[PDB]
This record gives sequence, C-alpha cells and structure tokens, in this order.
Amino acid sequence: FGKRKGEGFGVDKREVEVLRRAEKLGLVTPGKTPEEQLKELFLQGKVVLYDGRTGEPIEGPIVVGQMFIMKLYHMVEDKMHARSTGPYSLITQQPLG
Amino acid sequence: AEPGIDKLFGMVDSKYRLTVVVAKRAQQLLRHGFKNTVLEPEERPKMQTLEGLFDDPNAVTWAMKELLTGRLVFGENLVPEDRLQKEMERLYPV
Amino acid sequence: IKVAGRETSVGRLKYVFANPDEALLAVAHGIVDLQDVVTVRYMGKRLETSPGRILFARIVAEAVEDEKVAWELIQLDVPQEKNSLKDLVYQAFLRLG
Amino acid sequence: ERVVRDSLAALYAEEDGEVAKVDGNRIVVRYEDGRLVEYPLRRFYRSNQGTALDQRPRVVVGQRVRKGDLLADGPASENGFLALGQNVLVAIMPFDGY
Amino acid sequence: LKAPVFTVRTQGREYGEFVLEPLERGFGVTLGNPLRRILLSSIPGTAVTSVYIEDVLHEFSTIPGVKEDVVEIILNLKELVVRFLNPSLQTVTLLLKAEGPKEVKARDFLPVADVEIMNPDLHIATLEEGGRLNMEVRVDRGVGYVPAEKHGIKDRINAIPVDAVFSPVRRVAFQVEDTRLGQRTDLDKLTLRIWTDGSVTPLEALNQAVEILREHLTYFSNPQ
Amino acid sequence: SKLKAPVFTVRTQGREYGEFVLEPLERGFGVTLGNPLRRILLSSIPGTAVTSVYIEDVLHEFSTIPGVKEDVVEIILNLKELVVRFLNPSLQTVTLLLKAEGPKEVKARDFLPVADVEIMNPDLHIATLEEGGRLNMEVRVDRGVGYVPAEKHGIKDRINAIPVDAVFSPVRRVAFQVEDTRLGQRTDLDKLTLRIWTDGSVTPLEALNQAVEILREHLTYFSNPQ
Amino acid sequence: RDIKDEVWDALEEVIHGKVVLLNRAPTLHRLGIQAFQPVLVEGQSIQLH
Amino acid sequence: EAALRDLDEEGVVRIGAEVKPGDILVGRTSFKGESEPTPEERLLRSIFGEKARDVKDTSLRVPPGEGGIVVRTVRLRRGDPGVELKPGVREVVRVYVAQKRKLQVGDKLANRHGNKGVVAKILPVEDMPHLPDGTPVDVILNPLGV
Ligand SMILES: Nc1ccn([C@@H]2O[C@H](COP(=O)(O)OP(=O)(O)OP(=O)(O)O)C[C@H]2O)c(=O)n1
Repeated sequence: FGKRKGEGFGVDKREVEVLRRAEKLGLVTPGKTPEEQLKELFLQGKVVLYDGRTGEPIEGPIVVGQMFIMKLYHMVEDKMHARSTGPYSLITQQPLG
Repeated sequence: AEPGIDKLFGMVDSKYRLTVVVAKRAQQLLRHGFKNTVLEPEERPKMQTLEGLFDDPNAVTWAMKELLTGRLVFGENLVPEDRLQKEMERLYPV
Repeated sequence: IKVAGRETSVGRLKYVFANPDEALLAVAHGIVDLQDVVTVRYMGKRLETSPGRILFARIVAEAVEDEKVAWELIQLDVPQEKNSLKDLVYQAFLRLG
Repeated sequence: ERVVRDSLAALYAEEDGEVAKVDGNRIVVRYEDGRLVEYPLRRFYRSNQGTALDQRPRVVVGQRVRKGDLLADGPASENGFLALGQNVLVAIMPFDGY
Repeated sequence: LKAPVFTVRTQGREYGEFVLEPLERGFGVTLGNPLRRILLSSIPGTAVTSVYIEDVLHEFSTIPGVKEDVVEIILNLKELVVRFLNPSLQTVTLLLKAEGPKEVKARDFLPVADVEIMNPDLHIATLEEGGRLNMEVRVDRGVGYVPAEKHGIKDRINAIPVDAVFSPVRRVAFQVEDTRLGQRTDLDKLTLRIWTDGSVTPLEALNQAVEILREHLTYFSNPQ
Repeated sequence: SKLKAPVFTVRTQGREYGEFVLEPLERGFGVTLGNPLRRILLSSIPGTAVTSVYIEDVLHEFSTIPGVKEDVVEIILNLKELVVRFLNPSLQTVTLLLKAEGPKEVKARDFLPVADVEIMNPDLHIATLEEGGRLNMEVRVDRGVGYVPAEKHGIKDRINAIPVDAVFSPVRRVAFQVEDTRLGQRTDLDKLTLRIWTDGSVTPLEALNQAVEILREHLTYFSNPQ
Repeated sequence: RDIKDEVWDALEEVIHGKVVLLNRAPTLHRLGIQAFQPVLVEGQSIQLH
Repeated sequence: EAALRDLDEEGVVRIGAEVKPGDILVGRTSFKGESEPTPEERLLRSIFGEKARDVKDTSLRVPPGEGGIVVRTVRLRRGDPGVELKPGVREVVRVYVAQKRKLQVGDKLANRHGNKGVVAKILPVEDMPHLPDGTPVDVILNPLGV
C-alpha cells in the first residue's frame, strides 16, 4: 500500500464502501484512517477485492493469500470412457469391464 | 420439468398408465411417419437445426403434447389389436 | 428505539418507499443496504422489513408467476435458512405443482 | 530437503571439486582428487505410473562445488526441495456455483 | 466474426427484452453491465420533489377528514409519472384543491402547459365530507435517485421535501448465458430486460444509455 | 445541471507503463467506464508471440541437444516470453533465425536482425552452450489476439517443428483507481485513473485507444433491432 | 482426424428431446439414478446439477 | 497412403510424430483362417477385379482417448544379437508415446490439509477476482469447505 500512496494515488472510493461494511461487521476500529483500517484487515489475512466482471468491490473483505496446491494423479483423461457396443465375455456373452 | 406434466398425471388413474399410453402412441407415430398425428402444423414440435427450424424427431415430445390436446382416447379393451394395426396402416401407410 | 409509544427504528422513518422497485433503486444508489430494515409499501399493507426480504419475495413471486400465492407461502419476517426454504418447496409443491 | 536426498532422485556431489562440463544429458565434474567423474542424467524416463521421471541440471561450467552440494534436480524437486505442486494466489469466497 | 444480430420484444410502453447474440467471450457482461449502471443513473426523467398541504406542518401527521395519512399521500405522489413535452421546461408546480366525499386522482391535477400526466387514474387520496385537500406539488427534470433529506428544496416554510424518483427506469436486469456458433463455443448471449414508468420507453431508455456511453468514449480526445 | 466533457490527462512512462486520468465524471462512472475497458484490455488487444519452432536435429518437444544445459521443454518456455514488435502494420508473420556455438549464453539479441522487427527484451536468456554446443533455430512469431494454445493452432513451418503456446495479447496488467472529486458546486464525482502495463509491442496508450475503439464498435451492434 | 465439424451438428440433431441416465457410486435408493436431458460440452467431465 | 504417412518402411511410426485415436502405430499382418472368403465375399470381390487377399490388418492402433508424440521405439527381433523371446514369437515392438498435459476441467487438485476438489471452471483473467493494484487471483476456493 505505501508503494501506492506515493505513486500519485490515494485511497479508492470502493475501498471506502467496503470499509463502511467491514466496520459494521466489526473487523476495523471505527474512526480511523483508511490506511489504518486497511492495515487492520491486512493483519487479518483480508484484503479488498473487485469482481472483474463489474469493477464493483466484493461487499466484504476477503482472505487472499499464497497456498501450496498439487495436481493429483486423477485426471479426466485417464477416466472418460463410453461404449455403444464392444467385446463380450466367453461363457456369459455379457460385455467385458 | 416436462411441459405440462401435472395435468398429464391428472388424466390417468396411475402415473404408470400415462407412461404406457405415451410410449405406445409415441411408436404409432415413429413407424407411420406421423401422418396419423392429431396436431396442426403450428402445434408441431419443432427443433432448431443450424439451417433452420424443423419438425421435432422425438416421437415422445410429440406423444405428450398430443396427449394434452384431448385428441386421443385411452383405456383397456377398446379395439381388436389387429383391426387397429391395419386400419392405421391403411389410413396412413408405411 | 422506543419513539412516541411503539418501538421502531431510525431507518424505518428516514426511508419510506411506496413500492418495491423504489427501495431497490435506493439500494442501487448506495442509499441503503439490503440488510437495513426500512419501511416499504408492498401489496397494500405498509411493511417494516429490509429490501433484501422484499427482493426475496419477488424472487419467489416472479418464479412461480403468482404474486398472490407466493405472498402466502414465504414467511417473510425471518432469515431464510435450511428449514424455511425446505418448507417453502414443500408448500410450493402442494399448491403449485 | 532430506526427502529429496533420501528419495535418491536428485543428484549431488561426491567430493569437493569443480564443474568441467554441463549439458541436458550429462554433468562431468573435476574433483580435487584429479578424478573426472561423469554423472549422466536420467532424462525423460517413464515410471510405473506413467509420470515422467526427469532429471535436470542445476550448475554451470566452472561452478566451484563443495561436497554434498546439488548438481541436478530430480522430479518434483526445485533446487533440492520437494516440489509436489505449485504456489498460487488463492482467493477464498463463493464464486457463483462453480 | 459475424454481425451480432439484435432482437426486440416489447409488451407495451413499460417493458421490453433485448437480446444480442453471438458475442465474443466475456463481452455480454463487458457490455450491458455498464448499461445496467447507466440505465439506472443517467436516464433523464421527472420526479415530485416537494409537496405543501394547507394545514399540514410535518410529514408525520394525520389530515382530518382524510383517510390516508401524510406519508401515504407522499407515497402515492412518489408514484405519479409526468412527461415534460417542451425540451426547455425544467420545473413545475402542480396545484390541487377539492373537498367533500371525493377520492382524488392524477386527472384532478389542474392542467399545465406542455405537462402530461401519464397515469391519470392514479389515486392520490380519499376525503370524507368535511374533508379538505389543498396542496401544491413541485416536480423537476432530473436523473437517478436523490433522498429527500439530501436535496432539501423548500419553496415555503412547511413544504415537505420528498425522496426524488427521477429515473423513468424502474429496474434493469441482464443475463449473459453461453452460446455456440458452429465450431466456436464460448460466445456470450446477452439478454437484457428494462422496466420503465411509461414516461420513456424501454427501447428508448436503452438507446439513450447506449448514446451516453459512446459519448464518454470520446472523452479520451485532447491529452495533457 | 448536467456535467460537461471532462479533462483528459496522460502520464506515459517509457514504452511499458502509463497512467490515464479522466476528471471530472458523474458519480458512478468511474467503474461504468473503468471495468469494461479493463476487460477488453485483457482479452481483445492484438499482439505478438512465438508460434512454432524448428530446432536442427530435433523432431519433438521432449528432446535434448548436447552441450546445451536447457532441454527443449525449457527452451520453448524461454521463447514464450520473447516479445517482438512489428513495425510495418500489414506484416502478419516473421521467421526469426539463430545460430550460436562455443561457450556462449545465447540471449534474445543473438537472434539475427530483421527489418520491421524489434526485440523489445534483448537480454532475455535463451540457452546455455559449452565447448562444442551448437544451435540452429527457426522461430516463427505471429500477430494475433488472445491466448491460442499449441494443441489448437498446430503451426509447423518445417516437418519437425514444435508448435508453441501463444500469449498474443501484449497487456501485462491493467488496474484502475476511482477517487472522489468535485466541480466546485457538486460533491461525489469520480476521478477515473486507468493504469496500463505493457511489453512494448503495442503501448499503454495505443492499447487504451484500441480498447475504446472496440468498445465503441460494439455499441454499434444495437443499431438495427428486430 | 476424420471427424468433420458437421458430425457434431448431426449429433445435436440426434439426441434432441431424449434423456440419459446418471448413476453415482452407491445406489442406496432409487435416486442414485435419475434422468436428464444432456447438453453437449467440450472437455471430459460430466456436469451435474 | 494417408493412413500410413507416418510409418517407416518396416511399419513403425517415425520417432517424433503426432498420433491420435485410430492411428496405426505398428502395422502387423496375420493370415486368414477357415473363413477364407465365403461365397458372399468371394463374389463381392469378383465384381471389383481385386481377388481375395490372404493377409489381414492386425496393426496396433491407438485406443480411444489416448495419443501423443512418438518419443521412442524398441524393436526386439530374434535372429538379432542379444535377444531371445518366449517360444513362438519372432519379434516384439514397443513404442513409447508422450503427452504434455495442461490442467483441464475435471482434473483433481489438493493441498496438504485435506482440501481436495475437481477443477470445475476456468475463467479468463478478466473474470477472476483481483486486488486494487490490478493483480488477479489464481484460485478461488470456497469457504464452505473449511
Ligand atoms: N467405501 C465408500 C467410500 C465412499 N463412498 C461414497 O462416498 C461418500 C463419502 O464421502 P464423504 O466426504 O466421506 O461424505 P460427505 O457426506 O461428503 O462428507 P461432508 O458432509 O463433509 O461433505 C460416501 C459414499 O457416498 C462409499 O459409498 N463407499
């Protein structure tokens, strides 16, 4: 944020609407500077978030962060299968599996 | 849901007798080319191909809409089976 | 707050809409939030609820396309949760199919 | 780090020395013992489960290497730490059904 | 990339559905999301903005010989719809007096010059015999929505200000579903629905909205 | 009354970055204008990126060249980065060329020069060669839009030519602030500031115009109703 | 390779109106199986309501 | 010849090719049994001036839903050095096939805390939630999981 308030941009109008809300929730201390309050949310793991479909904020402050997440061996490619008709079984004449 | 199902269940005494009437009528039409249909060309179920609208192939969609019109009779022991299966192949050939 | 007899609330006085569109146009323009309890006039009786509780009822009313019946089914003066909603589906089922 | 070590999949330096050559296919290292050991690289091996068991090199020509330092990364190893996935920027919220 | 075909379905003067498909991926929202904003912000209409009633001090009182309360009358008055037929016009007072066993309607408003009451049967109040009603209503051209306590306009002590329902748009609603054209399948389809008061029309409401948007595009002209 | 046309400022920094202000605009138009442009700025702004590669004595992506530390997987992945600006407009496709050897760390510059083409990131690392390590590529970059992945365009000039994934779009990032403002009389108006970051092939400003142009073009589609 | 685009428009025609059956792992009751009109999709996965 | 354009003279796909469902990886021929053409079939060919062929297409194609880039081939015959196979087999051929797998709708993801789920949707960056300084999130995990 400090990077910001020096690059020629202050607080934002949607960050205040959110902060209005965060305050009713009780996340931030009423009567405190936007930076003071964004600070308070940041310490909570929470940050202001804009739906990219609208530019409007998320009515609340969200938890955004960095998480270690793996791809498992279970991929649709190995598992999509379908049959109209095919091989059958010797004695039962029912389809194999 | 199926367009207008709650009223379908109202005609029959038991939901499974609707299913049999539908599926039967559905096949009267599949073999006959629909010519026995009791619909008018605007009531015709229509699908939308890439070119343009065309009669719905699904003979069950038909059968069900047909059922709502009232233009069909349902019940047990109303005809000899073989007098139907030709009076209809006469009136509407294969 | 108790005010001149009956108990009401600050927001049920500042804001008084004659129809639901208006209350939701207020919500559109920052004026009030959905969770703010307000005064709105819906189907005659002049009601004390939120705009959210009003939008909900329209949701039902537009979906079953029977505004009169939909008004009897919901219980409006309460947050929707698993039970009330389950109860609505059964009640819808019996009376609308 | 240990896990990559004992997993005997990553590749390390047997004694002190210096890197002679380096290559997608092999790594030769001149040792303080005058030996020219040449470790070749198991490149794009198929495992029981189909998952490419690939070794990649993590030093350059001339690199002066103490003993026990790294020379190639195994699979799921990134400079010698067990890399089973990826660190991503995660947002925690409902998203419209999906 | 075909020409996106554009389809209209209006019931009357107060409702229309506007569908536009196919559209490249994402755009059905990139479009009429803004329209949403605009069509609720910036469509000029008119609005009852203040009301004076002859023996009425403050909003929260009961008129004697009247069935409605004050607010009730102000609510009905919030619902009046009037068009200004002379582009110049930008304000008006409406005067109405009557009494005895009558129920007043928007017709009963003393007529004015290039000032058309759209919804004349709209009931205002009912009077019991011995019941007097004599009141002046101010009405302005404006856009959007303005709470009463935040324009404050008063032409005389004891005139009450009323919340200002400018927008001839009553709701906007848009729904962007997925659609496919031959091989390419990610295209947006943009259905959009627009309710108006009859003052302006859904289709009319939209074109203004569209116009406002292009115009702001040109506001990327003369740098500095 | 109605607010009138507002003041367009512009604060280009280098070929990569820009800040684009609009003051004053009626409250509720910060986003009305700032989002749809950012959406177009991320999807629809043409650009360039590599599309295919012949490496000599190579036949498929999963190979390995000797004396080069990097594997083809990593080399195709270093070439994805490469941002390459066309000068002549009606140029649709180039074919860069390369060959180095000995103990040279090929970088993006070592590519031969061509007229009407500038390597906007010449220091981009490519490959590490040692005594004996050869190299002879034929990259093929293409103007185009959006994100078109290899499994989709299949472009091969030669036979043993690896298709590559293309991030055509030149827009590295797009943010936009909306701040409170006033034209003396009225309160709660919006100061739209639009950021834009770029690779160079097109520029923060040319992006913004192209964005608006598309946006303008789209509203045209409401012309003719049925 | 041989599958040309108008195959898919041809399939879309085919399944019109008719439903398929979905079963999930333990059919504990009558509703481990229900019927659905299928809408085609690229990608492998099934889409459940 | 289309159906063969990627095979060497012996019938092995060329290392470095693209093989997809239906594609022959290895041509193989096998002799026809006591169903050497029946009347219906001898006659049908009597029309086409091509008389009954005595070998059969038993080639190894690719199964449905598989495919990739031929990376390698091993050919073990007998009569060559080093090699001797189970009785009655002349030659065996193995061909390894690679695939680069991008993440896709259906694949399964998980984190070390027991949180697991299937990628259900991939939005374009313009729809992703983002922070004020323009950066878009990578993953949206629903809180009802916790
Ligand atoms: N031996 C097993 C294992 C699993 N299953 C199926 O998978 C389900 C197990 O998933 P859980 O996570 O254990 O059950 P949930 O009800 O999904 O748990 P939660 O409330 O936290 O979602 C149960 C059952 O349908 C099963 O039938 N038989």
